[PDB]
Amino acid sequence: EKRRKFLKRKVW
Amino acid sequence: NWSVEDIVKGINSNNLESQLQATQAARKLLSREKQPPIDNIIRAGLIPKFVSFLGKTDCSPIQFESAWALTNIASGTSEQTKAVVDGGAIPAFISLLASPHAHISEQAVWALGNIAGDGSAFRDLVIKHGAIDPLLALLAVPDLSTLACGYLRNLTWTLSNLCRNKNPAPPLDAVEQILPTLVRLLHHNDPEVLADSCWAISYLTDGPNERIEMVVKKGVVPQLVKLLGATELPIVTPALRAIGNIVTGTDEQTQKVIDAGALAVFPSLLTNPKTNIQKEATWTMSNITAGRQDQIQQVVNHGLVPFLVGVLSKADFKTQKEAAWAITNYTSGGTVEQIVYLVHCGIIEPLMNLLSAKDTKIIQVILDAISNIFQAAEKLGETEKLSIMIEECGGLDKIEALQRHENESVYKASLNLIEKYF
Repeated sequence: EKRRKFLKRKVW
Repeated sequence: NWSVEDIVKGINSNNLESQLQATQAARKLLSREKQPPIDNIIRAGLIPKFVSFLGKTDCSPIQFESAWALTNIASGTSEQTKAVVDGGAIPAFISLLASPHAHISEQAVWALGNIAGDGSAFRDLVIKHGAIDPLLALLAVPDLSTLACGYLRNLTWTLSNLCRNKNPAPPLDAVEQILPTLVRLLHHNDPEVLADSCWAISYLTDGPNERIEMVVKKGVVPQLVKLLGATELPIVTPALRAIGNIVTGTDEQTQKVIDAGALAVFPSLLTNPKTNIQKEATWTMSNITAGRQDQIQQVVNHGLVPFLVGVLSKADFKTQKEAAWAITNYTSGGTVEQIVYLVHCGIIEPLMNLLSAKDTKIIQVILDAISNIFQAAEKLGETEKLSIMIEECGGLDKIEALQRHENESVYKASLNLIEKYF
């Protein structure tokens, strides 16, 4: 993820 | 609302105050809600100037403004984050982590979080520059509740990004260094901190069983189950992801999950109105039914087989695929008594109705499950009755149609079923 500042089966 | 030209004019002046005002204008431009002109700022060659400003200990405001601007630039595409990294921003931000101004250190934390969140390469580069030690030093307090809420949230999110991504997974020594603080944060009260800690744990448990073991050794599974029983979806989602990842491992790790009481939460999860929650919970159940026979028995005791029958009868098609997988694992590893119980709960009709789907994989899974149930009946001598059941719900016609399928395995298995039992 990035944020701007404002203001058995291992896989399914 | 300055223009990029005016910003450049001010930043290129030999006046620290004019530079500060131009940098603040750039920050405000990059902080607007609609289409920040990141590419225009980069083309103007402003990143090196911001990076140089990061080191102006004599002027903390310009440090803060340039850190904010660079944070917002690094929040965009991989090319823009790369532009930030190429300016030498990583070591400058790491040096700012120890700033006496809390807002500046927090901004550096945010920027490093964006950089690491770009991908595994930049994550490992941030780690090589020595960020983990100062980051964790920021959290070395007797009570996390004394820290500012936003500061703690940003620290947790950045740490989670350092635990994120694979190919390759984070360095083992870095994971070992971070995990204790992650446990601490996982016992915090703030919902956002809890969500981000659960996401970090989900990242760390996504991989080979050795990583799952590193996590499970810390004793976090009971807390993960407690959070699984939370009301906030942003907490349940990562908690459920982590639990599923863990149960993809060895029988001992799955048993650690079961002993913490996770199954008691699955009546709600398997009926959750959020389709993704239902799918993830059914996938977790499918991996649990692939375990030992006592673990299948524990699934039975918690009354979860009727919930699997329900999910198989009505749910999103992907959830139904996960449920078919769970049934096939159950019937492959389960005893004859457990398979008979499964039949008594009403699995035949939904499993046969699902054979009309335009998906080959679920068809093969369902045929394997049917073969397993038929083997159990053979062991009991009730094959005739089971064939009667499959015929009454219209399933014999479905297998007869599967005879003429475009897949070798499907046609072959349908033929074997109809000739060996029907």
